[PDB]
Amino acid sequence: ARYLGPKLKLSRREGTDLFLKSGVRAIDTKCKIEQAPGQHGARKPRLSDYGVQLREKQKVRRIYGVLERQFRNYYKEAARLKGNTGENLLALLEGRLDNVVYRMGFGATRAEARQLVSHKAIMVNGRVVNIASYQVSPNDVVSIREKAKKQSRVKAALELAEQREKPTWLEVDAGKMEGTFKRKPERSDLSADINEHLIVELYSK
Amino acid sequence: NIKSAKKRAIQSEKARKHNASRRSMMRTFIKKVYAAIEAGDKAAAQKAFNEMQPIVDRQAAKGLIHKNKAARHKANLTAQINKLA
Amino acid sequence: KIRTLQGRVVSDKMEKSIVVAIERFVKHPIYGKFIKRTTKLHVHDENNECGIGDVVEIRECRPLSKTKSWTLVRVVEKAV
Amino acid sequence: MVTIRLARHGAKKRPFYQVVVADSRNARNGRFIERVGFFNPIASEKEEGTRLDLDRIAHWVGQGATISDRVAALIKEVNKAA
RNA sequence: AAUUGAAGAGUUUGAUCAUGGCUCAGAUUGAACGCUGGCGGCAGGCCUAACACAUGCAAGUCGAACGGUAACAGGAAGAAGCUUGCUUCUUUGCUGACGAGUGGCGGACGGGUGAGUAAUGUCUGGGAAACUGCCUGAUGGAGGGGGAUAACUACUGGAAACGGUAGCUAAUACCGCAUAACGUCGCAAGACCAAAGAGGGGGACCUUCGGGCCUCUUGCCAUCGGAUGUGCCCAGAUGGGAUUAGCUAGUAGGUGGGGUAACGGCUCACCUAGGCGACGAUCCCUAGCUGGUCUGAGAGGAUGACCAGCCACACUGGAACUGAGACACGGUCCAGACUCCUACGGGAGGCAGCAGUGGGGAAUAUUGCACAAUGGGCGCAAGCCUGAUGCAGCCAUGCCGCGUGUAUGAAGAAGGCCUUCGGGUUGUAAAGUACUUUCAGCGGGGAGGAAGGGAGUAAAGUUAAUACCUUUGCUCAUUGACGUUACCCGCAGAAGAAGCACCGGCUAACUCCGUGCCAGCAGCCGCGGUAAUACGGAGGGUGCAAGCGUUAAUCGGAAUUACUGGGCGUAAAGCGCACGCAGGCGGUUUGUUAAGUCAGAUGUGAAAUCCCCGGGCUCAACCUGGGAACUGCAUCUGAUACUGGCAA
Repeated sequence: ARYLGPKLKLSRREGTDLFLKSGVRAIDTKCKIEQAPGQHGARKPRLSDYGVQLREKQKVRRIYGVLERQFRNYYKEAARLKGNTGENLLALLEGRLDNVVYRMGFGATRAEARQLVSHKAIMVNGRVVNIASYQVSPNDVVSIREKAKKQSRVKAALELAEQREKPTWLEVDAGKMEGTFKRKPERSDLSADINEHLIVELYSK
Repeated sequence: NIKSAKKRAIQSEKARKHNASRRSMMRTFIKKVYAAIEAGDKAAAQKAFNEMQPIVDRQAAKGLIHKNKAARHKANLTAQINKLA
Repeated sequence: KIRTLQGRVVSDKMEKSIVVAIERFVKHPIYGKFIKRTTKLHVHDENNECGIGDVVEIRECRPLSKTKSWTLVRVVEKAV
Repeated sequence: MVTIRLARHGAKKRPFYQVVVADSRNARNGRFIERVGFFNPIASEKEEGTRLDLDRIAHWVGQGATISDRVAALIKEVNKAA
């Protein structure tokens, strides 16, 4: 029900940093990125069309830490909502509670944020939410409880929040350790390199 | 079978007997009427019709003939006597 | 008013009764073609005025025999 | 007899009762003539918990309908407004 | 706001293009099987043998209808050990109550199953010739008598089941008599038709001093309405077969008699000789139908498990009786097959209610708890009953959610596998280090489903009455099966928690070793006869994940039945050619109609489900509010271009 394995291996099959070990240090430096996703990893794949579509879906799931039935349900919900299904799908992945806890700098990675969410260290709107996939509405206040406030992790995580780009659709404020999800993220406000038409076309075959 | 169905069995037998007797007397009076119409007798059949009328209305009221049937009888028989008289 | 139908006499020979074919003109559910379609009805008439090949209007009433729940109102167009 | 009565429709350990007008010898969640309101015994402490069409209820009691003890309790709860 | 909706590929050939079949990639399931398996929420769970059933429950209730006392607990009276003050025993239905019985109501609901039924069914829309317990409104009546019969007692038959005979008693049981309509018959005149009391309380009066009498509540009867439910009719629609073309004598219609609640060949007598049928009758095979479900871009195709509406069935075949309602699942009668008891004379039974067995099968669950809620029956109510229902148990059967940690960590450790022996890879993976405690485990706290019901008051209404009863407030104890509940807090420690398939192409993911046309694999193409990316193992990777594969089944892809949306010179496909009936289509102008067509309105298209916008469960699944939708049918109002009818 979640991955639990070598993370930088997943980041190495995709060829791109999936932010799976954000943590203390800088850019990887001990990954052997691009070089060998397994034993025959030095081989160029010469990847197919199914391979590029598949590999795009796997990039997105392995970023946000979602498995397939849950992702597939996000595609069905993004499909039925009015508008653009790629952009709706990223809006559904960005409203996840573990993601919003990661974006605010409360967790160093999304797995650490998922353990903060999971171990009842996070309230939304003054109610404790235990669930990684809670869908944070706009104009909500998500914060850390009094237990697990001033624990080392979150402090260190806010320390590495300043190294990243400070997302526009949040009120990050780390003094009180509370945040406000203000609006839904625009497609132009996130990541610029994921090709969601490939995963629309992957599920539409 | 072991219940209050035994009581409904015995009551329905008792009421079967009662209703069979009253139903049989009613039918014999109506046979008096259109068995007097079998011969060309006007006032004999009118006497029999006056003899059957209270019992057919009465068995309609008691609940075993369901009064429309009551009406039919007297209606049909009235027709017979003014087919005759 | 009353709901009535129009049709033509298809046969005649029965003892104070008649039988009338009705032409409903209904679209096919799959193919979208308007197709003629009949409905033969045993229709009552007192004193059997309408003969074969007529056109007659017809209303629904109580049952008068087996099938027969229909009775005429107006004989039109008898022309031989 | 026609009865204005409740009919259990929510999930397990979470009932939502819909008050209907049924011929009384039908099943509980079976055939009804018309539904006329609802009653959620939880709902949350928000706004309603219960709405209930008093005009149609007065129509059916005018016709001869009977009312169960809960529906009588709900009409005694929502009296005219509160 | 409520349709944002459509993918291909492999294989005919030396190669090609086309045709064309086969096959694969998706979604789904009441699933089964194999390997594996942590938790929870919500659902689902005999698809086969409508096979046979042990055992326990599944329908009772009312003494405020009645005679009554079998118990239980009191009361009165008597007698006794007598502690002259408490026990023991006895007569009394005197009382709260109540076994058995009569009687009223319910056992036609609820619950099960899908055998039969291809149209006496179902769906949609009309209709007329109807009945309707309980419930409600209105108008009125509710007077006066009689004979019985259970129970009971006494005999008595029978192994039992079950009876018989003779007496006794009651009623809201039964029967007359009176009374009689805006009721039935009748054109009228007229004729005729019913009933039942019980309970609470009481000032005065009368008491045969039991109670009359007054009042209230409730019940009875008659008629007309209403609501609900049911019966009947019509039209359209709802499988396959023409290698099934004729079927039908109560058959088709009429008249009259009978019958039903009601029309009707429903039935009978007579008369006519019809009726149905290629727009598919009749026969045969199959089948419960629908809202819906699955698939689909859609049109369609398949299906109709759960949930809900309708029908049918209740061991098998038939029949009626009682009743408002049945031709009756836990009723009666007969017959039959099976099983059982027997004293051999005869008797008894019916899980397709809920659990459960045996069998059958690839396959499907506990002989649980409670009536606390919702509903039902009975009752004035209290309450009693409820295997409906609420819940719990078992099962990864499905859907949904969460977990198996998190960060750091290069000596790129050891070991495995490969190696062009340089190294590469497993791999930040592990170990180390630093944190976190979800869920499981342990200990505390603790909502909500609980509204009612009971006991006292106070006021109002009624009344002769400050009683009784009804209604409304107030107060007082209370009412939870689930349930060591949901949820909250604290404890200890990463501590209890990852498999399954695949890796030649389709199709994401590669090498080594073993085997050598073998062993074996395979959905199709096809691999294997010595260096096999296809077999078996290992390392590595890929996909899914408490699941994963295989199998079965459906739709898709399949434009390979083509209505949307195909073809026919040579690929399959133009009758050998004509004439022509039914059928289909029909030049051109004007007028009328308005059937098709179009527009609007109204009634209906059950609720749930799908869709949209919201709301509640920490979220989700789930539940839910409002709308849209249900593409239809009927009626009314219009328009008249096109099609049809009619006239020229």
